[PDB]
Amino acid sequence: IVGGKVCPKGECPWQVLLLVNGAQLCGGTLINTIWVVSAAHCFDKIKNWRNLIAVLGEHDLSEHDGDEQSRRVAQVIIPSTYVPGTTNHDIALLRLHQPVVLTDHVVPLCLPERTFSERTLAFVRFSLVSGWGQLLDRGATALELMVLNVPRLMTQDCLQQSRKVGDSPNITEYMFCAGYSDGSKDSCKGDSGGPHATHYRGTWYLTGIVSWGQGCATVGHFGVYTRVSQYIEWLQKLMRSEPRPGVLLRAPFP
Amino acid sequence: DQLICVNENGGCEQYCSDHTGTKRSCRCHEGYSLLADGVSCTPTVEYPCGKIPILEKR
Ligand SMILES: Cc1cc2ccc1[C@@H](C)COC(=O)Nc1ccc(C3(C(=O)O)CCCCC3)c(c1)CN(C)C(=O)[C@@H]2Nc1ccc2c(N)ncc(F)c2c1
Ligand SMILES: [Ca+2]
Repeated sequence: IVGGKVCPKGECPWQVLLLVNGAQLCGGTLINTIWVVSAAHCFDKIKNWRNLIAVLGEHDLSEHDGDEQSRRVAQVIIPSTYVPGTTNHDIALLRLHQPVVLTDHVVPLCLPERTFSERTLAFVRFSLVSGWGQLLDRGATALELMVLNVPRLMTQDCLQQSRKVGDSPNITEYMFCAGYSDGSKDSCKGDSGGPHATHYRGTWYLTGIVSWGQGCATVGHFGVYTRVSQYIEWLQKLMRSEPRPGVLLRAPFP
Repeated sequence: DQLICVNENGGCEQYCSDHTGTKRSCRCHEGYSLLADGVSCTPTVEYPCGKIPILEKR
């Protein structure tokens, strides 16, 4: 995260840290005790599928304070429509082998219903984006969980407010723009898979996933987030399914 | 058949469902129950989703 602040310990309790061989991979969002939502592109290079760990209740990477809970990832579900190395359908649904224990420091983010998310959450201007990603473009990643408040834009507004760049992906119906075009504040590649959380009448909801952009906090460009409301039914059906052998699962979308 | 949820989420704190006529039913996410006002959602569990305990206990 560029231009945010440290998320006070326990204030981003749904934040997940994904690790592969103990190394920082991506962020994710806890949506209940066994399920995590992240970005499909986080898994484009994984070979050691059996060494994927989700850490809940994490804050400071340099110290173990006892609030951290680790879980092996049993399944990584990706939509059939997602193409590795591209932008569209950037979502992954992760099944933990065993449930996390909710505590003051580990709480899931509400996955909303579709209509509610499209008709109400989609018009809440500001939302929080968080992670242990880069504090600067081409800079060090954060040791403490960072958080940033970003405004959401209508895609028409996003396109006309962004710099004219040749060979750039389209902002599809499965995406939304959020952030600033002045290069002061953004989520970064190390924040990929993390939550874009929206507050509505005293409750926080999952509305987006840190997905992509054209350089972190780059002038003339906004951050691009996966539009989670397009996946509610796909996610709900998968959470009702039995797991299959092999960590990676490609599931039909829609 | 009236459309109620299209307007300010039918007054529901969380989820809204339209029924035949002028009937509207608010609903909540798991870990919550609907209050007798038929609009508000209250936790049924100690760690309901989307609530920050250190801030809730402040
Ligand atoms: C899908 C994607 C993702 C990123 C950049 C470009 C794309 C596609 C166009 C091409 O598709 C890709 O580039 N694919 C891709 C696949 C795997 C990796 C991983 C990597 O190489 O680091 C694989 C290992 C785990 C971590 C991700 C990586 C990218 C690393 N990387 C550049 C990313 O994650 C970028 N993330 C953000 C996320 C949010 C951003 C934001 N709000 N404002 C500005 C940014 F600029 C942002 C970059
Ligand atoms: Ca720690």
